[PDB]
Amino acid sequence: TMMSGRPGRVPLQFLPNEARSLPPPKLTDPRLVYMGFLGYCSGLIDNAIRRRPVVSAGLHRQLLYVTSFVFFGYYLLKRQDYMYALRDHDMFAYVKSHPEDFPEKDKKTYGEILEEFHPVR
Amino acid sequence: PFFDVQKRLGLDLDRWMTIQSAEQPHKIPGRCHAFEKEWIECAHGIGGIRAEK
Amino acid sequence: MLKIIIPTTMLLPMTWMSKHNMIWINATVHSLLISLISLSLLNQLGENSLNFSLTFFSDSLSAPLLVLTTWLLPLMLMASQSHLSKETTTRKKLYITMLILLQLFLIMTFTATELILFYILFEATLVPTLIIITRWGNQTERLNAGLYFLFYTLAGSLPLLVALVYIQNTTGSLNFLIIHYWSHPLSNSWSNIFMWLACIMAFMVKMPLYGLHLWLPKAHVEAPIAGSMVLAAVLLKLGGYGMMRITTILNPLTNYMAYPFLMLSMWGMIMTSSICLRQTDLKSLIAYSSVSHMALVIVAIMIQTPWSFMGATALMIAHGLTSSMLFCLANTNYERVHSRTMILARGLQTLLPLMATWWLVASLTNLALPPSINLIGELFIITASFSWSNITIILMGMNMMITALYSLYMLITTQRGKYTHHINNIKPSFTRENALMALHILPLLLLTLNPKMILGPLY
Amino acid sequence: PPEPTIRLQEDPDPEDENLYEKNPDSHGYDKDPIVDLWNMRVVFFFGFSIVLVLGSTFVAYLPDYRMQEWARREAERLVKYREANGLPLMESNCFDPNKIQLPEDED
Amino acid sequence: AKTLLHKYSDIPEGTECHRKAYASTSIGGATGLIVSAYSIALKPPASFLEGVARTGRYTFTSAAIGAIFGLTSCISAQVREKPDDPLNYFIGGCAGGLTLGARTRSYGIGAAACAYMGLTAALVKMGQLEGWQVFAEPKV
Amino acid sequence: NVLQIVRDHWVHILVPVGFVFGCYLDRRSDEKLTAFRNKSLLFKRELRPNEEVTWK
Amino acid sequence: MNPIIYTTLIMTVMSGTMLVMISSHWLLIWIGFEMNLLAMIPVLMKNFNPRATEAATKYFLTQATASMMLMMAIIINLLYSGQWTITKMFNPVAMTMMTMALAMKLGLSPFHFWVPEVTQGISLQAGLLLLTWQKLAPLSVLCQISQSINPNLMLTMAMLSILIGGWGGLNQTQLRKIMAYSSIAHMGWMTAVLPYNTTMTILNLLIYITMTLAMFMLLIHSSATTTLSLSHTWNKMPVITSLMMVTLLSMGGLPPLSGFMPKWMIIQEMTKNESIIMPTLMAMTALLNLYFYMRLAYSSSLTMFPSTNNMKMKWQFEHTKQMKLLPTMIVLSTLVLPMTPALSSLN
Amino acid sequence: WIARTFYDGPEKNYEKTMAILQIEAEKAELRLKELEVRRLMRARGDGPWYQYPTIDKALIDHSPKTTPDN
Amino acid sequence: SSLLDLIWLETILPKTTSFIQMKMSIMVSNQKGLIKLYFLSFLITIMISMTLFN
Ligand SMILES: CCCCCCCCCCCCCCCCCC(=O)OC[C@H](COP(=O)([O-])OCC(O)COP(=O)([O-])OC[C@@H](COC(=O)CCCCCCCCCCCCCCCCC)OC(=O)CCCCCCCCCCCCCCCCC)OC(=O)CCCCCCCCCCCCCCCCC
Ligand SMILES: CCCCCCCCCCCCCCCCC[C@@H](O)O[C@H](CO[C@H](O)CCCCCCCCCCCCCCC)COP(=O)(O)OCC[N+](C)(C)C
Ligand SMILES: CCCCCCCCCCCCCCCCC[C@@H](O)O[C@H](CO[C@H](O)CCCCCCCCCCCCCCC)COP(=O)(O)OCC[N+](C)(C)C
Ligand SMILES: CCCCCCCCCCCCCCCCC[C@@H](O)O[C@H](CO[C@H](O)CCCCCCCCCCCCCCC)COP(=O)(O)OCC[N+](C)(C)C
Ligand SMILES: CCCCCCCCCCCCCCCCC[C@@H](O)O[C@H](CO[C@H](O)CCCCCCCCCCCCCCC)COP(=O)(O)OCC[N+](C)(C)C
Repeated sequence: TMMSGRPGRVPLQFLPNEARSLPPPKLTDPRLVYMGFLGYCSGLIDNAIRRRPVVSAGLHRQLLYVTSFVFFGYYLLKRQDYMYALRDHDMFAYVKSHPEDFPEKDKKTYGEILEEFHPVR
Repeated sequence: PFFDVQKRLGLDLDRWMTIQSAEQPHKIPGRCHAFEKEWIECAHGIGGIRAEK
Repeated sequence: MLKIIIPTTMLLPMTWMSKHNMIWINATVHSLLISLISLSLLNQLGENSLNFSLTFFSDSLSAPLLVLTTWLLPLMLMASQSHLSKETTTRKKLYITMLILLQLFLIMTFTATELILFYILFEATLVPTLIIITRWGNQTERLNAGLYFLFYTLAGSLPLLVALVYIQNTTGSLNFLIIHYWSHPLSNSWSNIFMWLACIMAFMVKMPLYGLHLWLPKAHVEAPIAGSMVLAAVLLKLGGYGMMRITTILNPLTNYMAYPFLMLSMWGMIMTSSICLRQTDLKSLIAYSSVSHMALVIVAIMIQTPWSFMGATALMIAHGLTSSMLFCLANTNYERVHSRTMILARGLQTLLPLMATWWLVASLTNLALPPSINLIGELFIITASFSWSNITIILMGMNMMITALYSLYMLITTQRGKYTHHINNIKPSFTRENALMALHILPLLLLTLNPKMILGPLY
Repeated sequence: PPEPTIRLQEDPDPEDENLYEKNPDSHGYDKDPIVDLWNMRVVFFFGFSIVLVLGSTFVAYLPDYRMQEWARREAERLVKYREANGLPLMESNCFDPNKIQLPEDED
Repeated sequence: AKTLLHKYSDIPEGTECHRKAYASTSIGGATGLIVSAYSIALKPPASFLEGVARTGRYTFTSAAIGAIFGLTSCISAQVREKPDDPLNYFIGGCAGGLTLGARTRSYGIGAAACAYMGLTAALVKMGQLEGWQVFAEPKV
Repeated sequence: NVLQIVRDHWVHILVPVGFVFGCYLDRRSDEKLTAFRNKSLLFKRELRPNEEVTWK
Repeated sequence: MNPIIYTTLIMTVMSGTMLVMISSHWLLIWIGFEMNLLAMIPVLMKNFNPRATEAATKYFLTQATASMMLMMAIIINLLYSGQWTITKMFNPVAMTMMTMALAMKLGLSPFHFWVPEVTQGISLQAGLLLLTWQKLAPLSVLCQISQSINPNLMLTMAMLSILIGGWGGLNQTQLRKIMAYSSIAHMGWMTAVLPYNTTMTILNLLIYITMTLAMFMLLIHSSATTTLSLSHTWNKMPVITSLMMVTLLSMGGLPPLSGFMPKWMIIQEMTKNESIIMPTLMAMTALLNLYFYMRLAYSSSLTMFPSTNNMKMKWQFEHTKQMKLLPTMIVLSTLVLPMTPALSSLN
Repeated sequence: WIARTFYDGPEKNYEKTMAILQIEAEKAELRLKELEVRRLMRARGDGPWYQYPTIDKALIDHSPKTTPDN
Repeated sequence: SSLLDLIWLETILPKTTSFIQMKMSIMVSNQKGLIKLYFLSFLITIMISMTLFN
């Protein structure tokens, strides 16, 4: 799946207009919570490296780290969801337009299929 | 990798110098202008694989 | 399943914000509470499983291992309290953090509905154990041990990963449920032979198999007491759990492919039992005994019959408890004598009688005295092997005899005879040590009252 | 040889400390007697009193979700029916042969 | 290039033992010459004549190993009357390994060469039988 | 003494709160797997006069 | 040098790379490479000493040769098709010359010999820039023309690079040579997936750059260029050694760390193409990288080495300069495995 | 009492397993379908994927060129 | 104990791996820093690439 040359793709556009047709990630998305947790860990490591009280040195700095991580994570999640939606859209369209390559196989039940039996002895 | 700034902005930084059939000074034609023009018109939008075949 | 995972995660902030003199008390209390919570996964079904979500599921193979894993952490904290007393607060908190991280990885490993998620957590367990061995080990060989313990594992685990992703490219899923329901026979081909080997060798090296068992005596002798406890009790059982899970897609190729591993196990159990007879180190002896028991478990899994699987589950649980107890007893001796040589401190029954009783009970349960669950697993595996071939009884009986021999040899060398004269620093045993031994041993004798709880999903 | 025969400045290896000396009734948990006593108490209460007794009682009275009693009652009624009706107890075929379509060999 | 590959593969496995031995000797000599060129480029030992002596030694050793492998594997395939078995290539491969050990004059290197070259030869035979691709073309 | 031991014994409350949060999260994750509720061939049942869902 | 001059030279390096990545004409790509080469030399020679001058000379020679080969390939491709646009190569001989030139620019085996030499010669900041920013342009050009590359040659050079990095890092006591060989092995991992998925190449590049930035910044903070010098760091700043050890665990590809993400994905991708043997050899060879990372971790944080008396004085002082992006780099290079599917962002 | 206060009925786990199995089966079949679709697009080039650029025909100059024959 | 566990099982997997990797590392890393040899190797591999992959 190389979508770099996919037709009608604006060159440097992070989120196209059609991506607005998709449900946005919820603010309590577990991935957003993990991005906030990553920002919190960055704040703790920042306090530790500068030889400051790790948990309670700069509350404004830790808040800024968490907020920036959540902001970027929200936009990244939107782009990720949009790209997966494009992949599924293209796959379904291709299967629809090429019926001879994706045939409808015959329904067979197990009572009329012979599988070899291998005893465990 | 390739960031198509020219296409986004419509600038034409270096596209004027890529092919023989593209607006030479004083309307001087390339030696193979017709062949290149035909090959480019054949393969436009079709994509690399289909153009190759 | 998050009702167990989240409290384990909360163990970390509670540890790091604890007072300098309150870390052990709080960690022990809340670990015991987490064990009590996890004890309610034993309510299993005769139907499929306890499928909590798309990510985690519970089984009557998973639940006993999960309960044992939760129960092991408080005991490890009690055992580590003594030799880490002169340690800084930050480093004690880091040690407790390593223990909590290892528990979290094990808990998520045992549920892990996905084979890739199982692989990721199965290998994530490798890091905290390595740090514990190479950081808080006493001898200079710990580093070397860690190297062995690492590379052996990865030598088996990188092929598995390749095979794993390959399978998903052909099957389309690595979910245990879809894998089980959509299983198809594996043809007798070179490609399938190498896929079988890639699937098996990762779990085979961790049991360990007799040929690939060299890392284990090193790692156990070099590790601190908690490291030895978790290695012998839980980490060895990851291979058994993985083999039982993955052998579902390896049929009927297991019938042919199992012969070299069956021969290696049936002969190496005799070999390691005999090695135990000439051993000058307690920890090394207990490690070799563990190798013998896990050889029997490998035979059980390779035979692949209902009685084999029941016996393998019972033996894994029983060995975990017994080996942890044995390591704890040896460590109580070592913290007094600082030698770890069996012949040095002698006649300890005269000086420490209750600890001699603990030694006797641990030796009896390692010896597989009925109706202990050790013998339940032993006997089920032996019966399955007899049905597999009547000539296996020779090797099984020899293994039983040699096991009784070295167990009672270890008991008699350390507890009986005359005390060493020049050793005068042997203090009365502490309430902490006696309680540690009791908390190891009472669960075993309680489990013998309800064996079906540890007999697995084929019960 | 002007060397001191000393490779480096090192602390001497200390002698191990006895918890029974400064505190009889030491319980082997901690050098602080109060913390020691309370660590003993919490270990004993949460390990023996709570988990070991209440957990064992909980496991002993776990409801029959493995369906052993249900299976025995089903087998009892099934045997009662088959004995009375003359049917040959258990059958050799697990599935009804009429709903199996075998492949003809014709060889 | 791939000319020698076609030369070796075109011959039937159980026939034309001399032609297989010749092709294997050619491949071994080429590999030895390339290794000698690498060694000369990275490490000039002492001089022109000693260097060309080293190159000759390497080429002859590699060609002898290839000859022994090819002849032994082809003979085993012909006598066993069971073509397309990796056991024949295992036997031939470490006949070549044993000859390498004899040339180097060391029992340990001889045993290691038998192990590792028999295993490699059997693996190559398995890959030929099953169609394993070392350099896979992009399909997906 | 209240408001003093709280600053010293506050850590103890975390394990139980984590357990309650995990129970709530388990229920929340359960709520998104109801595609077959009262739809299996085995337990397809008619609703009671004052029942909305067979399980929660 | 003058800080204004240094800023101008850095911006010229970046502008050369950006000119390579935004242009569609082969001549403009060549010009971008030339501009980058021209502004790179004083940055490597910023701290004037004979070692840095030797390193700058070696780098200039290798990069100028690579540029000449690149222009040769461009001219051959123009001869066989009057095309200046970066797309298809149109000739087997022009594609081989182009792959050789880009491999020499990247440091892929067999053109790897200059990387340890230059990295050891230059300082830690110059090595940081050299091993992070200088890979963006050749890899972008390779990503553009990947459908032209002969997979045999690219895979051969990738496997050679992985093997050489693994074996060459085992013998090193200098930290800069360790970084150079790690870079060589990671380049090998990156170029083995170009024929199949350029997205995985870009993901591997991003992860490698994050880990390398964290590693170099940790090395600069605890200003050590030698293994024994790094063994003294615990007695002043043990948290730095702990972060370094976790970063080295991540660099070795151990799960659940971030460094496991690329290789895993790469292996995964290569199995979709019925390629089994090569990923297996790649992982088994990366075990060597993990081994020497573990040796460094033993020497740094897992054991405590002897110190010196004068270290006590260093206990009384704090760093005057602090790195703003070091904590973020550490967290990103350690704990982003749960965020793996975000690679669909086509990073 | 234990069943009433700590556990739920069998239908809950049964139907949760049914839903989980459906989700996983559809994911597996989608993975196979996507692999086949990717292979077809890479081989044939007629799909939206693997579209490699060709020269834009808007660059061509269509004017008299000082020589009648172009 | 001694013959198999302490010697031969040790010789086979771990010791052989250590020896092989040590020799390979010593071979690969030992370059005297002479760019003459480096560029001679470069020429050899260039001609091999031209004569081998097309
Ligand atoms: C599975 C995922 C789930 C778990 C996530 C795990 C990761 C999360 C955290 C990630 C990193 C963030 C924090 C790390 C910064 C380090 C700071 C530090 O040094 O600690 C001192 C600091 C206190 O000491 P201090 O007096 O301020 O200053 C002492 C100096 O910092 C320095 O002290 P010193 O100089 O006196 O002592 C020197 C010491 C100092 O060196 C260190 O402390 C090492 C720091 C850890 C390295 C971080 C690497 C980056 C992340 C890697 C994560 C790896 C996970 C993957 C699995 C592999 C396992 C290794 O170094 C050594 O002794 C060298 C020997 C060490 C042995 C070998 C090294 C192994 C380290 C591996 C640790 C991995 C887990 C760390 C967990 C956090 C530890 C604080 O500890 C803390 O308090 C921070 C802990 C977090 C605070 C939590 C606050 C929240 C509580 C209330 C909210 C409740 C939550 C729920 C809400 C709802 C309730 C109602
Ligand atoms: C004579 C008595 C015999 C029986 C003994 C019973 C012993 C009970 C204690 C053992 C409990 C085993 C572990 C159970 C953990 C899981 C239980 C969990 O599932 O229940 C949750 C509730 O958890 C309980 O509150 C946990 C109780 C923990 C305490 C156990 C008793 C020991 C506590 C000791 C505390 C000591 C503190 C210090 C005192 C000084 C709510 O479940 P929920 O997901 O809604 O279920 C949905 C189905 N419903 C709606 C029908 C319920
Ligand atoms: C070291 C510590 C313990 C580590 C673990 C050891 C366990 C690994 C052992 C591997 C299991 C056996 C491998 C293959 C078993 C298949 C049976 C086959 O080998 O035997 C004959 C095969 O004949 C020959 O054996 C061919 C193979 C010969 C080459 C193998 C080298 C022999 C010794 C090497 C052992 C080294 C092992 C360790 C390597 C590092 C059968 O005849 P045939 O009907 O034709 O083949 C049927 C199978 N088909 C249909 C797929 C083709
Ligand atoms: C010092 C000497 C002793 C003095 C005291 C004298 C009295 C001694 C008497 C006690 C021992 C004699 C044995 C008699 C057994 C009676 C109890 C037994 O009958 O109950 C068993 C019950 O025991 C439990 O099932 C087994 C104990 C549970 C084990 C859990 C371990 C505790 C958790 C801690 C974590 C450990 C981790 C281990 C990893 C798995 C079996 O019950 P069961 O016939 O079925 O049905 C129960 C009733 N029903 C029908 C309503 C259901
Ligand atoms: C390694 C860990 C992540 C570190 C990444 C750096 C974090 C800071 C970056 C801050 C945001 C950068 C985004 C720039 C704003 C707009 C960008 C937009 O204009 O460009 C789009 C491009 O968007 C970016 O490519 C996506 C960037 C997202 C990178 C994150 C994915 C990392 C993998 C998941 C690991 C977990 C990391 C999460 C924690 C940070 C369109 O590009 P296009 O011209 O059409 O195609 C050229 C590229 N091709 C050829 C490869 C297709």
